[PDB]
Amino acid sequence: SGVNLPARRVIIRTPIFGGRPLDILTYKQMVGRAGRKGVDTVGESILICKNSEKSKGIALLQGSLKPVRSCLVTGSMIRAILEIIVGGVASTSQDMHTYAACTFLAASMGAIEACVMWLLENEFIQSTEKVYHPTHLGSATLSSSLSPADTLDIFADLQRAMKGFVLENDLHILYLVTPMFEDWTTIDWYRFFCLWEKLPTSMKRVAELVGVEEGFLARCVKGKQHRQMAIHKRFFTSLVLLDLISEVPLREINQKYGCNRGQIQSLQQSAAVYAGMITVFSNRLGWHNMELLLSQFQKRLTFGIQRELCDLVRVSLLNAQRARVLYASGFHTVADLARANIVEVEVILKNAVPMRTIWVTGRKGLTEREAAALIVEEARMILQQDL
Amino acid sequence: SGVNLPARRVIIRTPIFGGRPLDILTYKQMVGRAGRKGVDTVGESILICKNSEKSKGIALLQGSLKPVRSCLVTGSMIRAILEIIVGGVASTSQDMHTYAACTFLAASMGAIEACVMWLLENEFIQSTEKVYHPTHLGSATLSSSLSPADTLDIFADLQRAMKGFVLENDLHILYLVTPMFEDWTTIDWYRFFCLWEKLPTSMKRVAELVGVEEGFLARCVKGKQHRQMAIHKRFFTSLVLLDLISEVPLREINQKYGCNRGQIQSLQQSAAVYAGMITVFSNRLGWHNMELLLSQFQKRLTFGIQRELCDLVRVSLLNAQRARVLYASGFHTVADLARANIVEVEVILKNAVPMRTIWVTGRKGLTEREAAALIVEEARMILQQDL
Repeated sequence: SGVNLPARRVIIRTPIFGGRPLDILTYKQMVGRAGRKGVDTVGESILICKNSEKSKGIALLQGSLKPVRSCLVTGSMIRAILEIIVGGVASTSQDMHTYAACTFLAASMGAIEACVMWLLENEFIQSTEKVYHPTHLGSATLSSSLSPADTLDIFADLQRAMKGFVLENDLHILYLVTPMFEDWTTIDWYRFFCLWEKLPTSMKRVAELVGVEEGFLARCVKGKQHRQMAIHKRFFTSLVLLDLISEVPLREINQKYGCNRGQIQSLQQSAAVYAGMITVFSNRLGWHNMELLLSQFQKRLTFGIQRELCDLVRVSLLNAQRARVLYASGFHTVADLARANIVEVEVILKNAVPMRTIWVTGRKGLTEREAAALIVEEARMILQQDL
Repeated sequence: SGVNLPARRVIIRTPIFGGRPLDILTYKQMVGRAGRKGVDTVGESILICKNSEKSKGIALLQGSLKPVRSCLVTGSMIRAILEIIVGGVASTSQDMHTYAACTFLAASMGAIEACVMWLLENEFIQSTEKVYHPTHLGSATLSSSLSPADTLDIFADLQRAMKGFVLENDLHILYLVTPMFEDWTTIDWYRFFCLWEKLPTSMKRVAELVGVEEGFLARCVKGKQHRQMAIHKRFFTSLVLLDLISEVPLREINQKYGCNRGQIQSLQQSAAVYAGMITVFSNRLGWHNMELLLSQFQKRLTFGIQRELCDLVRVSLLNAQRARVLYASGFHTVADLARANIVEVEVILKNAVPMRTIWVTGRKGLTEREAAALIVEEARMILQQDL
């Protein structure tokens, strides 16, 4: 499903992918990369099958991808009507019924009117004379683009930061921006126990405040609750993220957290969007204090930087280490980095090693002299473009 | 379904009882009281029906009560296997299968073996070599005779008194002994709002500690969550009980709490059993401090007395006022009350008025001279029978 990777021959190991038979939909694009345009006159694919698995394997060759569905109570339809009656375009209920006539479900050829009542129960809409008007919670969910199923929990979770908040460490702030667990990694309970003990006093205060139990944490799982289970994984996700925003080595997290670098950036990129949705959610809800704390946490989670390097990182060519070594060079803001000597940044970038050998996302490799010039050159354009 | 009340003629108002048709089972005993033994030679019943309701009414006359069922995942079967494998009589799983052959379900003519796994998940039983052995939670539930469905919540609720407990007022202790809400009374939200404001500083601290919200209490219900709903009614049940154990007038509770005297004693008798099950539950679980606080709360909820009159009330003829007025007579314990002058208690019992005119449960009416003598006479027998 990624970027086009042309190749003359494509080989598939088994019709069974991860204990399940290969889907036809991904099989069409499985082979579709075979054959380069204007270079290779013949492209081929060799699916590999054994014993009785050949009968299952051949079915994909003569099979066709399944026809599309609409997937539309349904959780994907609650947002559908919340996206239109809160924007103000559709207000009357009868006109809303015509919207359900415009969807994929209607075009393919009851409970739509019974689903707006679900939103009525959860305060998402106020009932008037029927003509519907959005509420404070309803308009905040739409602006932040959260699923209404998740918002009901967040609203009761964010409001539980009113009772008690900690500010010495970023953990409690991070706990409210960790999206979920999904299946980003396989948890290691015994490894979590050793980490649980070594946590300083300040961080352990956070866990007790959000439902995580010191008495039960990597204790009963060894010897052997869905909402309780999704909190402990939420806490582990927040523990990993705190090391990410502390700029600890990514290799060191592997040796300490058990999850490799592949699932780390697939989480810090996913958790950075969450911080960008909680901040907007709190903005429209009139919580000006909470928006202040989470305002800077979208930039920190994306790049794994501290508060100091937030301004340096605005340059697109400084991801996580090209700004730290540059920060130690006496350059603490992007305003004066724009006026840096071109020959000065060459030597400082040469050091800190853990002709097109330096790399920048989007332009493949680059040489050190050009990229260092690009560091200043991008900083020139930022200074006057935003003012 | 109560005590036999003979009468020569029985009249029923409607075949519809409380918006529902009358059940045949209660109808058999509904009329069964007609005709006194040896006095009335003829007993009759006249069901009253109107318009088209006669067709529904006559069906009961020619109808027969439904045949019995077994009502046996099922919540009434989880306790069944827990009642036998924790007592130690049945240990091997194969013998347990013979127990399911001995029940009403088997005699009437699969999931039984799949239900012990449910107990395995919730730590109720430890798995050994299959031979099953009870755990600390499993043996505590059986001794206290609680349903295993309710225990899982109580165990996590009683253990949440570990974090923080209050001792100035009996509210938090009472909150953990209020059984449920069921349908004991119809709640009055506006009346609860006025009561919520006038609550003192000490009692309001309890509500925040158990999940009741000051911000949301008789606030959103007026303008318009099952576990959140079962807590707010639990709190109202605890507020009512605190007045009961404060010996406030029962008439005054009606004017203040909206629930009449009928549903009060039908709750303080039901909540007194709960305090007698939580205390035993905490005893077997090795919580010696919690058993200390709840030890005296079964006697207090039964009789609506304070701590002072606990010893006086041991006499079966002192319910709630015959001990309070007697307490003010300088008699503070049942030991020295047993030695009271017989003529002395006559005058003190005559006063405090809110020949068989004084009433004692179980023996219908009584005269003051005899009952006052019975007050001392019962106190004689207690002193040496328990020593």
